[PDB]
Amino acid sequence: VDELGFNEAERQKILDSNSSLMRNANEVRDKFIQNYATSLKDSNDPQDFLRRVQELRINMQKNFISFDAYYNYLNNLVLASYNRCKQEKTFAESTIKNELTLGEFVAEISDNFNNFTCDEVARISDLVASYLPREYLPPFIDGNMMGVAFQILGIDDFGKKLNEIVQDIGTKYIILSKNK
Repeated sequence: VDELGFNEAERQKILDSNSSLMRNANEVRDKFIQNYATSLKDSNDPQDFLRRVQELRINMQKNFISFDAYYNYLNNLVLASYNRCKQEKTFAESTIKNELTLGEFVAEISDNFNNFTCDEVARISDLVASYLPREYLPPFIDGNMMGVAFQILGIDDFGKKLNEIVQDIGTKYIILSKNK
């Protein structure tokens, strides 16, 4: 049937189904940045920058900013995607007699799983990274002080957690793609 291969329509269903955790994420980021992080640009010096980055983190906590939610959004999405492809995968192996044709569908299904999930993790990864707004960074800041700011703002730690999710996508890809 033509409802196999983890279709754009099936993919879109998992986006809308799971879209609540992401509601207004860019407007929230934009507004938080505008109200608390523009002054980073006026930092006097490297440690005054980091002092302002600490205060930014404190303002993030006081405003209940939380990356943990995006963590859950991705897990839910990945799971839901896995659950759809696994079902598709079964119904193809229950419905499709030519082994090579079945490969067609097993490869399409898992390749779209790998790509749909990995792109949503990158989108979320890019959004979380933007809470250290590049456009308000003082001209004297290097990659190393950005590194520390990433760590003080919670971004570095979110990255780790995002890495575990990409790792599970990779294992779910293994499962879903299991040769014929």
